[PDB]
Amino acid sequence: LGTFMRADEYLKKRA
Amino acid sequence: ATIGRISTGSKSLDKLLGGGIETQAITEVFGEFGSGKTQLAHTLAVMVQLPPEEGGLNGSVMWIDTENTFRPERIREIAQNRGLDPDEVLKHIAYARAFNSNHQMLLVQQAEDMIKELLNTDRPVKLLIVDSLTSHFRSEYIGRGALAERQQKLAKHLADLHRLANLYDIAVFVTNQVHILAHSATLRVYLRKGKGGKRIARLIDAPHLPEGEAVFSITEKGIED
Repeated sequence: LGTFMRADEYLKKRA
Repeated sequence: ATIGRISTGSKSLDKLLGGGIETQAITEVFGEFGSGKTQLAHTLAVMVQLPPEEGGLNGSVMWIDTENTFRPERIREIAQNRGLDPDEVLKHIAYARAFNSNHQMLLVQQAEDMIKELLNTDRPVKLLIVDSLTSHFRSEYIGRGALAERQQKLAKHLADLHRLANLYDIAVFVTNQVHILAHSATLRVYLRKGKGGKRIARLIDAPHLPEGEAVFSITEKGIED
């Protein structure tokens, strides 16, 4: 979150 | 190097743009809340991944938010409705949220590392989105004499973005919420609401524009005519 992440992993993180 | 052009999803808007948004350029879209800016950013993040006969560049995406704007499910929807695998499209978008304007500047440096990594693969970065590009600069540099420093810092950030666009053959796409302040994008596009739920686009200060306005809708495919 302080740096880039792949959007599929981001979706999972936010869930 | 040849300029690439990414379709917006709207033939009307693509025509206004001379075929699509250009690599080796910064395109700025600006307008009021609800004018379509974020929807255009989400659509481009899908379109750039298409092959060129579908308006894309077989490209990867990097996305810097300043506010909480990016919606992975909206990407999935747009992709699914255009005949793509929604989850595969997500694997080709790298996302970061800028905490403040200084972090935003660092993120651009980090973006260069991924751009270099992917450059000679079959899915090089072809689109770098910065949403609400000025929002932190406007909140942090405020008050008497802040104009000079704010605009100087912005100019540097924009120079860094121009360098990435030109050095790595990327389209840089930035959005801003509503002169007299300086602007440094290659191309500025004003968006507004029209009748019947449409959005209207106009090029600002682009005399090599064949004159006109584009009209488009926001749908389950993102942006289309």
